[PDB]
Amino acid sequence: IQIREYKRCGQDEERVRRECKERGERQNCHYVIHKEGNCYVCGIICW
Ligand SMILES: [Zn+2]
Ligand SMILES: [Zn+2]
Repeated sequence: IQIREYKRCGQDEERVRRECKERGERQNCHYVIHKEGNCYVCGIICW
């Protein structure tokens, strides 16, 4: 099992969330989005 994190700050929430979902989809893995204020961590989990 693997997890990679990608952080983005200063960007629009909907667009950052969409980037993450599509990242997970392209990789055929799973995503989560963890929000702290204006910063977002995209976690991509692959088995
Ligand atoms: Zn899976
Ligand atoms: Zn969270």
